[PDB]
Amino acid sequence: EKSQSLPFMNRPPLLDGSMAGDVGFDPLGLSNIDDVGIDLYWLREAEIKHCRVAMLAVVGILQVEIFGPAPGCEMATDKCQMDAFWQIWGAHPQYIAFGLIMIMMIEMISGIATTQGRESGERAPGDFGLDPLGYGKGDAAGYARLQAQEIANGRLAMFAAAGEIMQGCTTHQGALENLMTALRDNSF
Amino acid sequence: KVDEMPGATAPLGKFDPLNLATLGSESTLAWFRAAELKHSRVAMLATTGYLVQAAGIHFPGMLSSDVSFESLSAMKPLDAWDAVPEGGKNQIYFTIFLAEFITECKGTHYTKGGPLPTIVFPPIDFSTVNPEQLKTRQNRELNNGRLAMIAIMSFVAAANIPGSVPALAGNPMF
Amino acid sequence: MVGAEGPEPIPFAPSKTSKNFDPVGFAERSPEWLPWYREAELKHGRAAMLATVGFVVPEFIRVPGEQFSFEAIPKVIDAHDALPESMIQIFGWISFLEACTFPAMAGLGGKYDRKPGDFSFDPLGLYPTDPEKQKQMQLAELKNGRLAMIAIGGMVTGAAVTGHGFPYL
Amino acid sequence: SINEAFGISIETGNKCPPLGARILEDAQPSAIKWFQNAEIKHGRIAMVATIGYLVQKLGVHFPLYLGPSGSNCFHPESETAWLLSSSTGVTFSDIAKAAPLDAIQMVPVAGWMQIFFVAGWFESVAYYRQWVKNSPIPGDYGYDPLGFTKREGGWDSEELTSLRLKEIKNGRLAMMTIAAWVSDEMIPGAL
Amino acid sequence: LSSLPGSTAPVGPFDPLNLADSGSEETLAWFRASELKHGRVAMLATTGYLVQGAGIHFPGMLSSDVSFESLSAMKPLEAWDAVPDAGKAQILGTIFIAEMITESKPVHYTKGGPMPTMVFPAIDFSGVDAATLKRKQDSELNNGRLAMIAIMSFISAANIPGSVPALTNNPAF
Amino acid sequence: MPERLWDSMVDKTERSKAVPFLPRAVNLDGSLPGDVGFDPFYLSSIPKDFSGFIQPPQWEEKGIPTLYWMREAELKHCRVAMLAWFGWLATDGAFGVTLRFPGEIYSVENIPTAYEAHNALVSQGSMGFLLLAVGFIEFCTGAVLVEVAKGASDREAGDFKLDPLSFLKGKSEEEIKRMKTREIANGRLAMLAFGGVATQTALEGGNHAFPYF
Ligand code: CLA
Ligand code: CLA
Ligand code: CLA
Ligand code: CLA
Ligand code: CLA
Ligand code: CLA
Ligand code: CLA
Ligand code: KC1
Repeated sequence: EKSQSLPFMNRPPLLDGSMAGDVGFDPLGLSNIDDVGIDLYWLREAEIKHCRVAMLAVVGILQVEIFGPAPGCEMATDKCQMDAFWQIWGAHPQYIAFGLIMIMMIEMISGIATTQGRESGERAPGDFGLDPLGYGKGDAAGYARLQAQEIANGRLAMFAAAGEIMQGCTTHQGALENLMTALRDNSF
Repeated sequence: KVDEMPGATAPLGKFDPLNLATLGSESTLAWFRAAELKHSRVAMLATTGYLVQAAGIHFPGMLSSDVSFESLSAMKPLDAWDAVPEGGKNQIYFTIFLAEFITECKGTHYTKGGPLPTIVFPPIDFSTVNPEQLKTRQNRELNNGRLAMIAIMSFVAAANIPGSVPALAGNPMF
Repeated sequence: MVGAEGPEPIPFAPSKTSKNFDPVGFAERSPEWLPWYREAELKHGRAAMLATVGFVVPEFIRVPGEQFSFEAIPKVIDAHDALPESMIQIFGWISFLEACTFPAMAGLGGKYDRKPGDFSFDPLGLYPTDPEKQKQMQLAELKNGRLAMIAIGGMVTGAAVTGHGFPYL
Repeated sequence: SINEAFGISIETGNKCPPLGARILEDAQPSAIKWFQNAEIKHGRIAMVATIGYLVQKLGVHFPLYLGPSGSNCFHPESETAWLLSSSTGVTFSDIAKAAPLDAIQMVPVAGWMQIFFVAGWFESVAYYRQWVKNSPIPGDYGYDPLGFTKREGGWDSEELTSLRLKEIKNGRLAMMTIAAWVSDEMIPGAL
Repeated sequence: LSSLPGSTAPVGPFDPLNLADSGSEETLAWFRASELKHGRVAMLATTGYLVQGAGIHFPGMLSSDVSFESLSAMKPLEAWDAVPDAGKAQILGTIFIAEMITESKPVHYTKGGPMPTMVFPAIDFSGVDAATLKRKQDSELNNGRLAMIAIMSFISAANIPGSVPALTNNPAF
Repeated sequence: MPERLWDSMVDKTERSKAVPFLPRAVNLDGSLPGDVGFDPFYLSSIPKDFSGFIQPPQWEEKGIPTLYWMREAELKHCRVAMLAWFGWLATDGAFGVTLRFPGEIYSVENIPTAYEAHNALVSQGSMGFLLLAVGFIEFCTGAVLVEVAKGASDREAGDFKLDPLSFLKGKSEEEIKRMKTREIANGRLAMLAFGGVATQTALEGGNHAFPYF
């Protein structure tokens, strides 16, 4: 049986289309890793966390570069968010350190939930029970569509958040005016 | 196939002293009949187009914005082609090309078991469906075209070498 | 095997005949080197035959380039040292042709059935079909090839001592 | 085997001349196939070489126009000079002015590279259809635009063996002819 | 083949190089849709050069600083250059949605499905009398075949003068 | 004095078809499309597993045939050089239009010939992005050679399933082999053709522009 994404390659044996974004795209065989505290559960939890962090980072850039910083943080004034971080750190550094320790407690608890959820079987990877509106209660076909839409928007936002870091740390302008610069440079 | 085709007349029955009909295949003879007929139809328009341009009759009144029809009626018709504008000769060479491109690409080519080239535009072709009357008519197209092939070679042997024909070369047009 | 007939007497040695001519005796001292010796004799023979034509033809006609002219190089004997960029391209493409014969040189014994000197090279088909004059066709290549091995030493030193044209003085 | 090949005929008494026979008694059937092919091909260029000399010793350069002032065989001068090479400036009228042997020296180096490339294509089709596809007819290069070779078929018919012998012989005439016509361009030896 | 639309009276089916059998049936179906899209683009391109080359232009302002007065003053092939960069971004964006929608039909035209139909406004054209749609598909392709020669002649006349004899002293070229 | 490796490399019964005085290599069978028996240095008969360059032999016991590795490398050399010789000439205006990207980094006033385009865009940064984009495809397509070396895959060499216009959908095996031979033959010519253009412009005689002589 061949991979859908790479039809010249065989299907990776631990990927069977059960997870949401599974089209058999593992050419390096990384889903077969089972040694240094890392397996398919750990990589799926890492993918989903990289999905959700990058999804929030993209709209977190596009909120400030369109509507400005939040009130109490009007000292930013820079569209480059890699530089606007250091103006908030320059004036109100305690709230960033408030969030970074609040993340530190959340992430250390999530690291226990990952390794206890792997040893047992009562936790899907990336699952925290955070469904307060309750989309997962009915229409399992429509709930698997939301599981696939999270992965599809999250895999796209991974490139976008990594790009906005890198083309913010190299052009020092901001994402949306990097976009206008590219539009006038490559117009035909 | 040379027995079953037109061109056989009463003075010379099947005139082929070099036996070039049976030299190749039937596609070689079908190329030869398509080349005798195409040389016939060009030379028939050539013999007519030399005589009605040596008679002085012409179209009114201006061929181009700079070149009149009457300025080409004064010179000989073999030198009138040198004074046709380059944009006009390109118009002629395009419609001749587009007729030769169509007749060799209309289906079931003449070198195969197909018909000889017909009228490109407009496509009617005026042919009699009676095979006893049509066979004589295309026997008439060939030897009228055979005589016109000798005739236009006599018109260029009178316009290049002075003399070479008794009933011409005394005429300021031929 | 094919080169040992005669009568062809040895000059400056009036008693010896060239039939089975081997005074040092390489055939009995080392018979396993004999297919290597025939391959080496033919390669010495075929290179010396083109060297003889190549030493007398640029005396009269030259290739139309103007660094090969008579005004550029009148003598053939200094053309090797005067056209260095012309020699590397001869040396480079022979080096390619010689490198494709190393697996044939590595199997010159009883490895595979290639006769020494046989490169399967007969595009014009001039090798005869009957076998008894194939041997004299092989003998003609050896006798003309041995002669050009002698002659190219006489041609070069005949032109190095006496700078002159073709025959010599 | 050479004295029972195709190209022998009545004009040497139905046997091949002995010095030309002497090179090919003890030779392979590929040897007589090679020399038959090189005879026809040398006859093939030499036949084109005559008409290429007849329009060069005359002034029948481009453009061709059988009327007067049209650079035909009767009146060989032109009025248009159709510009063989625009970047050089040379026309077809300049070629017909100098000489038969000066004509090839006005053609630019890129002009011969267009000719030698499609001749290089053609000699590759000629080698494939004759030697790789080992055709039993010497010189049969698969080129028959009008389909003469579909005659009976095939090659074992009177019309093609007569045409094969007429081709070699008219190439045999033109081989000495261009050698004699370029002789008078080189040296007075019209004996 | 002849049962396909584009085969017509003078040369039908016209394929001297036998390009229809160079691939499979899905290759020919890609060749048909590409001929149909090259035709529709060039018919808009031949007319867009003929209309803007005369002086027919919209009244008013194209943008805040570019009117239609200045773009009609130029020959059309460089009139695209003075269109604003937000103007080509609007044009290329709707073509991107148009190319994405006609590709994402449930059966691909390479696999026998429908060729690109209208996106906005999305008039249905299914049951429009297959005999009349057969003749009108031939006139779509034949007018496409002629306009592709026409726009290639207009660009060739605009840069190499005298390439076409009918457009030598034309001031739009 | 040991048994010579010469015997395991050559056929010793058959001759090479392209070089008739040499014996045929053991792996050259005439099954591959461009096969005319041409291997005078016997590089198809090298007993090394060359997929060790991608995943080492110490990782697990695997082995790819040398002819499979060489054809996969020949086809990649063919397809790169066909695009590269075309890409060198199209950005130099050899086909009339000097094809450039709409950006002014790639304009002819910034980069005059394709000879100067490598060093100008390593410094700018376009070549570094190409090495990321190519290296992503090479990590995702080069791992099938490990799958072939383990005996798990029946993939032919250079045989991704990339026929987007489906020229070989319903075709027979001798016309697929003809089409695979035309890829190999045009690829082998374009490899020598790229060798011509990259070297003739690199001489101190010059002519960085077309026709590069
Ligand atoms: C040049 C064009 C041309 C062509 C292609 C043909 C072809 C044919 N003719 Mg026609 N013919 C022609 C001109 C031509 N003819 C002219 C001008 C005359 C009047 C003299 C005739 C009188 C004639 C008669 C009475 C008959 C034919 C017949 C035929 C058919 C017999 C097969 C054959 O032998 O082919 C010929 C092969 C060719 C390659 C064409 C000949 C071209 C030669 C080889 C070039 C050299 C000629 C040479 C320069 C002399 C010309 C001098 C010039 C200055 C006047 C064939 C279809 C026969 C027929 O139709 O049977 C049903 C038949 O009975 N022809
Ligand atoms: C990757 C995510 C991310 C990061 C690192 C930042 C970082 C920043 N934002 Mg941005 N922002 C984000 C997403 C993000 N934002 C999103 C999703 C939006 C809405 C679209 C915004 C809208 C926004 C506005 C309007 C402004 C900022 C501003 C800022 C800067 C100061 C704010 C601060 O330090 O709060 C301190 C941190 C906290 C108060 C708490 C953080 C959240 C905690 C950790 C809960 C997280 C829960 C998690 C999301 C889900 C549950 C996890 C687990 C149970 C599974 C800082 C650099 C301000 C600025 O200065 O711009 C220059 C500003 O005006 N942000
Ligand atoms: C053999 C081919 C031929 C060629 C190359 C020429 C070339 C020329 N002709 Mg001539 N001409 C010809 C034959 C030819 N003619 C024939 C057959 C006739 C009788 C109709 C004429 C009657 C004619 C007149 C009255 C005039 C010219 C003129 C000219 C000159 C320029 C204008 C033009 O091309 O219109 C020429 C028009 C044609 C060639 C149309 C014939 C071709 C058609 C499209 C195909 C068949 C149509 C149809 C069946 C009816 C006519 C055929 C038949 C009844 C004769 C140019 C030198 C002009 C000139 O300057 O004279 C000195 C001019 O005033 N021609
Ligand atoms: C160079 C072109 C060429 C070639 C390859 C051949 C080849 C052949 N001819 Mg042909 N032949 C030729 C030209 C050629 N001939 C010419 C110009 C004539 C006079 C019309 C003939 C007349 C002729 C007849 C009557 C016969 C042949 C036959 C043959 C075949 C038997 C071998 C032989 O007799 O020739 C041997 C070929 C050579 C010796 C090639 C070398 C050519 C010269 C000697 C090289 C040296 C040239 C020198 C440096 C300078 C030029 C001087 C020169 C112009 C005098 C062979 C296929 C016989 C046949 O067809 O049997 C089937 C036969 O009966 N030939
Ligand atoms: C975008 C270009 C394009 C494409 C993809 C097609 C495709 C097709 N044509 Mg169409 N055609 C075109 C342009 C095109 N055509 C133009 C401009 C004309 C007017 C000359 C025609 C006239 C025409 C006719 C009369 C017929 C077709 C037919 C066909 C079908 C033939 C089967 C085939 O496989 O050919 C594949 C074709 C290609 C792959 C074309 C690609 C371009 C080639 C490879 C190079 C061309 C360069 C060219 C020499 C430059 C000239 C410049 C130009 C301005 C003159 C196929 C769907 C037949 C049909 O519709 O049957 C259903 C049919 O009867 N065509
Ligand atoms: C004088 C000429 C004239 C013509 C030819 C028409 C013809 C038409 N009008 Mg009428 N109309 C006229 C005068 C005319 N009208 C006048 C003078 C007024 C002002 C009083 C109107 C006001 C009017 C209204 C309010 C409506 C029409 C509609 C129609 C269409 C009815 C048939 C149909 O549904 O086809 C199918 C429709 C078409 C072929 C038109 C295609 C339109 C394209 C796709 C663009 C759509 C743009 C639109 C604003 C999009 C809005 C939604 C979008 C934002 C999501 C028909 C095309 C109706 C219509 O089009 O509904 C479907 C309609 O609702 N007309
Ligand atoms: C071997 C192939 C090859 C390579 C290495 C290059 C290299 C280059 N090109 Mg050229 N080019 C090529 C072929 C190639 N070209 C071809 C075939 C064309 C069409 C004729 C072009 C058309 C072209 C233009 C118009 C221009 C260049 C330019 C350049 C330079 C910068 C491009 C860049 O960095 O943007 C990055 C490029 C991309 C991101 C494109 C996507 C590349 C993909 C990811 C490569 C792999 C996909 C491959 C095609 C198929 C994968 C097969 C696999 C799945 C098995 C660079 C030297 C520019 C220049 O500076 O000229 C002086 C320029 O203006 N190229
Ligand atoms: C039906 C479409 C059509 C139009 C609209 C049209 C128009 C003009 N043609 Mg005509 N024409 C054909 C058709 C058409 N022509 C066809 C099918 C043929 C081949 C049978 C043909 C032959 C010639 C020749 C020999 C000459 C020629 C000319 C002109 C010129 C008038 C003077 C001018 O304004 O320049 C105008 C614009 C003369 C010329 O172009 O001189 C440079 C000229 O010498 N044409």
